[PDB]
Amino acid sequence: MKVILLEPLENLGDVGQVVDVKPGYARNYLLPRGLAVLATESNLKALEARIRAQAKRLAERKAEAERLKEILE
RNA sequence: CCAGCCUAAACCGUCCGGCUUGUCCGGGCGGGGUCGUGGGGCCCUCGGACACCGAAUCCCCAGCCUAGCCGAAGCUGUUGGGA
Ligand SMILES: [Mg+2]
Ligand SMILES: [Mg+2]
Ligand SMILES: [Mg+2]
Ligand SMILES: [Mg+2]
Ligand SMILES: [Mg+2]
Ligand SMILES: [Mg+2]
Ligand SMILES: [Mg+2]
Ligand SMILES: [Mg+2]
Ligand SMILES: [Mg+2]
Ligand SMILES: [Mg+2]
Repeated sequence: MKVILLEPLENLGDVGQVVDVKPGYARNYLLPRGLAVLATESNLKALEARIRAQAKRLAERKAEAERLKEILE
């Protein structure tokens, strides 16, 4: 099973990552310990918006301090 | 004997709660949609309301069921316990 994991995990990967486990690992450890969540299409999508909306949250807090470079220099 | 229909999904509005507040995610209601000459969603351009079609639902009636009622035309002998 593939999960997205909410915490950097040794052999696995870092947070936010989507990785393939053996279900046993997922259903009996990852999932239970809340260290990861099911790669549901219902959640790969809930990652589209976590992804884009902290990317444009700085794909604009840079487009903003760019004027402080237009006239404060 | 005769007859065909409703939906799920995209898509839109909504209300609720979950939260890492996100143009999201999930659940509920509504709309939308229902097909194989493929169909629907969405986006463009066009004539449709007064078009007509129409129930398997509902309303009234007829008819029927559960009691009934009307209904024609004969009398005398005669054997016989009795016609
Ligand atoms: Mg196995
Ligand atoms: Mg969705
Ligand atoms: Mg979506
Ligand atoms: Mg419906
Ligand atoms: Mg949807
Ligand atoms: Mg919606
Ligand atoms: Mg309102
Ligand atoms: Mg409908
Ligand atoms: Mg009108
Ligand atoms: Mg009719």
